Amino acid sequence: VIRHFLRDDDLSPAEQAEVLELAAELKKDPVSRRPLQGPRGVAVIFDKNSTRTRFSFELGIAQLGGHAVVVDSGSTQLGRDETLQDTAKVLSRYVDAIVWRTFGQERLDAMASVATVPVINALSDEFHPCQVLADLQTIAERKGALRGLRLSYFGDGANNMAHSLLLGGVTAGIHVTVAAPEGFLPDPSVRAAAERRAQDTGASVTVTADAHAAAAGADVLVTDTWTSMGQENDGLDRVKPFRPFQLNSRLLALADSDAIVLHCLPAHRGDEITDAVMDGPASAVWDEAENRLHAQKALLVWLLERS
Amino acid sequence: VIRHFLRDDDLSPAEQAEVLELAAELKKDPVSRRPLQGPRGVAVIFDKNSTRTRFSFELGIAQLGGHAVVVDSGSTQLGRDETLQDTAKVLSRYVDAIVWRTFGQERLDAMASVATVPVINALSDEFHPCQVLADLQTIAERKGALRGLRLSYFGDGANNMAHSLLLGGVTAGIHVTVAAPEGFLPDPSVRAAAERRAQDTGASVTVTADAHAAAAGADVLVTDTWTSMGQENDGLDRVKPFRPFQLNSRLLALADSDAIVLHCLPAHRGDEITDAVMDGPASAVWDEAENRLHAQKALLVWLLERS
Amino acid sequence: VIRHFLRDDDLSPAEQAEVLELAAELKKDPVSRRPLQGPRGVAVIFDKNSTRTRFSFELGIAQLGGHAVVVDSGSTQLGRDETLQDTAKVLSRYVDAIVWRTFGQERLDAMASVATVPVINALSDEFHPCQVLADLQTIAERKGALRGLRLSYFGDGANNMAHSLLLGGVTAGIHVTVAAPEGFLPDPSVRAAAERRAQDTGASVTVTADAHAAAAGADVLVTDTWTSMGQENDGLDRVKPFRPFQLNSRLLALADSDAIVLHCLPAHRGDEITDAVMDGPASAVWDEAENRLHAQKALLVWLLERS
Ligand SMILES: CCC[C@H](N)C(=O)O
Ligand SMILES: CCC[C@H](N)C(=O)O
Ligand SMILES: CCC[C@H](N)C(=O)O
Repeated sequence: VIRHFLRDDDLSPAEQAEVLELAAELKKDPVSRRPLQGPRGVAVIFDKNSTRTRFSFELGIAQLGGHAVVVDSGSTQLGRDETLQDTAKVLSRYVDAIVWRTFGQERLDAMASVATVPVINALSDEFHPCQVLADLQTIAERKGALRGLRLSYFGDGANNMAHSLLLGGVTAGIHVTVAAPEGFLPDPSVRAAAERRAQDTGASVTVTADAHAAAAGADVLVTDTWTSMGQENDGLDRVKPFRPFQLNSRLLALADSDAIVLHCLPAHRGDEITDAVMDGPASAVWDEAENRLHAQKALLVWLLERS
Repeated sequence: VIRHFLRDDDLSPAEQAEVLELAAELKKDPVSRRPLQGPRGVAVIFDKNSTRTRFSFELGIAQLGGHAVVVDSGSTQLGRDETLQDTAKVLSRYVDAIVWRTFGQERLDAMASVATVPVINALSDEFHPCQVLADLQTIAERKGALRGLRLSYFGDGANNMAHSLLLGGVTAGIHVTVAAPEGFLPDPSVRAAAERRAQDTGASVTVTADAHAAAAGADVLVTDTWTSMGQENDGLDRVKPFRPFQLNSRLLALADSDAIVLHCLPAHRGDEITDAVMDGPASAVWDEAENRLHAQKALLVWLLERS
Repeated sequence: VIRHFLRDDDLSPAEQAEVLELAAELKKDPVSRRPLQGPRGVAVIFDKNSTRTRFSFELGIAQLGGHAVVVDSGSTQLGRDETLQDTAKVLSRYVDAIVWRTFGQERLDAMASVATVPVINALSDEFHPCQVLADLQTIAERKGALRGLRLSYFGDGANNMAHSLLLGGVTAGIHVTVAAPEGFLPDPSVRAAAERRAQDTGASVTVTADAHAAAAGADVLVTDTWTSMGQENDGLDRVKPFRPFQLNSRLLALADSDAIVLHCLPAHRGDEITDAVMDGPASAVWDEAENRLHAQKALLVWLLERS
């Protein structure tokens, strides 16, 4: 019955494609779709920091005719231990969708399990699915057909972006490669889900510790922070392992000539990515960030007309 | 000139009836009254946690045509000791009403003493009058006439809910009973005010330490947390005295067969209310929370046309 | 191309009069200009506490038909060290202007250097130009023309208000005097720029340690806090030096008989300004606060049609 979006494969390949096509339509006509007219509300809850997600969601919602109630969960009664399920049943009386940036996926599942409106993952510890929709809209407007392109991700292969690039990348027909060192590879379960979905789309999943091989011939190079939110006090050395995986000019010179570079941001310039690459001719980082707005609006128009 | 809503008896019986009738009408047509179109502003200021108050005011104001400016007081100049009177005088220059969730009642009185727009209590240590209007709206849509109903509240009978249920209840013509251990009875001057208001409406006020007597034949049964915001560090055991006052199936079984159960939320499941009661057939808990939206809109409309 | 408002002299004198003429028209017809209709977004970012700037900007954007995204910067990725240039380039994809209350002026220069939308100083350690636009509107509406009035500022002559009164005063043709102890004097390059602007408008700049001589004959007396945000820990006694500079009944008695008193707020009553003055017949303080709303809206309309 009600459609949620907690992870990238919650959209079938055909569904993802309808979303991305609508994304491109909304980018060209931003304020003419008003499913939340009223204004109907949408909850937008943050447990972690945000710039791109906060702005793109709040504005998108307003552009759909609705009203984002944007909160830090700590100042809600979640900070005083109201259960996630009571919260979600309450929010279901006020809003038409619940967008949440959180820690463990289990938290999203708890709310999704009783909510009577779409729950949307605005970033968890294990996935960042709205980002990869914006990533894919950006690749599509630059390259055309998504099916059969090669995309390589570099760095922490166990974080939310690695995971979502895998699931959303194969959902789109894309051969995805994760280049990561050995403490830091995708979760087996996510890798299994990606392989499962790739079978239906013609895609493939490669996981390697050879950055040079991952880069070579690639159509899209992607990276992300070596230390994500939640990982600060994990005690690991998060510099030494990742140095070989830095997205720099040696690396990019191995890719296909028309290759593009993505980074979800915020970037720690000099670490995972260098200035010359980020501010170079291949970077699509600013268009990528912008698409957060157009992609999430499409997602929401699509989820709402199905719920 | 100027009507504030700082505690429940700030409305007369006839006025409360006007507000509740309008609450009913706005539930039916939520966007048909737009007295704040423009948008005009309303200030919504939080010194404490919230989910239901935050969402229902922010959205209810937007559906009245207006725009809520929602802030934690700690990031305003209130956090650098600007006085409450200066703050109120300045806010009366931007917004058409000031909604404030705070501690001592005296702080609301300080703002209401100089403000030139309605000040509205969105919870204080002593009263929670917007909650009780939602309660009454939910009672009325389930049972019809309010006059003559029998309501009992259980638990911490010294808290804002107990005071507000006593005052809003008897204003509605409802026989109110507060059932609580000896060390947590209503403030006697609140209780006296309630007895005075009861003489006008045919209501009554009862304070009891016997839960079973309070449940017997009750039409509505209400409870709330046993540790309110601001009580966390009073050092008292706030489980043991309250156990006999728990709202569970055996207590509920004593009530009228058509009795309903209310809880303002957030609930501590297994303490003041059991899963079995809260999720049972008698529970009006979620309609109650929805009715915050409607009741506060009605309240806003009424106050604005009188100020 | 694109006009920023980082400091008062960013407007030439003809441009400032355009903005203030607009302010007065918008005070009379507040929803008559909708350039942000859509809604288009505007970033409103806080590094420091705020009441007046928060409410005036948020509501004023809404009244121009747009949507303000209001954030404390600690919650954004600025809190996790994303560079200002990256933040600005990203915001430029989402919003139509960036309003920022911050610390060093160089942070605003950093953003404005790469931003493709107008950056607007909602207060920095150096300037507070939007406040002075509201100050000028409130003088104009009480005294008529601005050219050739006498304005005196008292207290910390090196703070952001001293600098804006200097630059925005002379730009309006106002003879500006700063009365401050000798260790608290306007930054030399701000005084120079003010002297240079005064030559084009026929105004003048005076700086003195003599509070009595500064009050004698003044049309406008202005003060501000002795310890601004950010100065709490400089090690200075910030009471003893400024006592001779207190805006009290004695000093007001020296002014022109039709003099007005202004104070940006928040006020530490009993320090820089007394109750008798603040609350007496010369005080234009509440109207001054309200005019933040009208003056910022005009500035936004004006900047947007030129960017
Ligand atoms: C947009 C932030 C993504 C990053 N992997 C994190 O969780 O911090
Ligand atoms: C709505 C919360 C009510 C509770 N008595 C409290 O003040 O915390
Ligand atoms: C509006 C505040 C003005 C003061 N100079 C400060 O910087 O704190």
